[PDB]
Amino acid sequence: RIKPVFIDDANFRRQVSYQHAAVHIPTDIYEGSTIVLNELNWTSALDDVFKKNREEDPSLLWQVFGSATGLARYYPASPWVDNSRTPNKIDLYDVR
Amino acid sequence: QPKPIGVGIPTINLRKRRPNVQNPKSQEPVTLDFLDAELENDIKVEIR
Amino acid sequence: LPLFHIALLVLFMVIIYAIIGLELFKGKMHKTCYYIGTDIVATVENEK
Amino acid sequence: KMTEEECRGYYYVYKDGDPTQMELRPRQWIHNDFHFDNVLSAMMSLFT
Ligand SMILES: CCCCCCCCCCCCCCCCCC(=O)OC[C@H](COP(=O)(O)OCCN)OC(=O)CCCCCCCCCCCCCCCCC
Repeated sequence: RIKPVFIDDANFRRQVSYQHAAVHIPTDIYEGSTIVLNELNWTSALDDVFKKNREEDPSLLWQVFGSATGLARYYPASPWVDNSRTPNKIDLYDVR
Repeated sequence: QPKPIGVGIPTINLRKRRPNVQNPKSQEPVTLDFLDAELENDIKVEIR
Repeated sequence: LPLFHIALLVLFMVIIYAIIGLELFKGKMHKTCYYIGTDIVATVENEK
Repeated sequence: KMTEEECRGYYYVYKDGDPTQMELRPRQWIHNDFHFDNVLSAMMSLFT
């Protein structure tokens, strides 16, 4: 895992980290799968284009890659709105 | 406006709602036609 | 046919126990716990 | 989920078979309490 620093921002009214991308995996998709781990391995080369896109157009909002395995890798990183077990409201978001 | 588009009349059954089961919310877009955002003549239809 | 007296006994014993339980238990098992303000019956994992 | 490598993570259970009232449970690979893996266990299962 990665623990980010999460400065606060305008143009996103939330705490956002321009260092890396965040990854969303649907709640009922085990990460740890061989499909999922082979995905987080090659999608790791996206963060440099995410960073370059944002460096050339500082007025950019979310940039996302939605995978056909259920993953969503977005930039900039930012904690999700709903965690499945943190509170009591299960998040039902699937990119597909 | 930033609110969802409403369809029909909203009615729920309050005697069949567990307190802690996390209702689903929404996935629809805010699709508001042009003739439902203003008052509609015959000229606005042909402009549209 | 030798079982004509055991049948006549099981019958009149089931009748007596039905009449006794009809007197001590009639109408006592109609309350249960629901969630407050709902018609959902509130049980546990493998409770009935 | 059919094999043990798959039966990992969380999953949804629906209360009273209602798709709009779900809750999260961890999924786990469970063994039956009475099984036939060795002869002592099979003898116990057949005793019951
Ligand atoms: C051909 C061979 C000849 C040799 C024969 C010897 C005589 C045998 C006569 C006894 C009859 C035994 C039949 C009972 C079925 C066997 C039950 C058994 O084996 O269970 C083993 C049990 C394993 O269960 P498992 O699910 O694997 O547990 C996992 C977590 N521990 O793990 C256990 O701990 C179970 C403990 C078993 C306790 C058995 C006690 C029985 C005592 C009987 C006395 C009462 C009978 C009196 C007379 C009856 C009528 C005449």
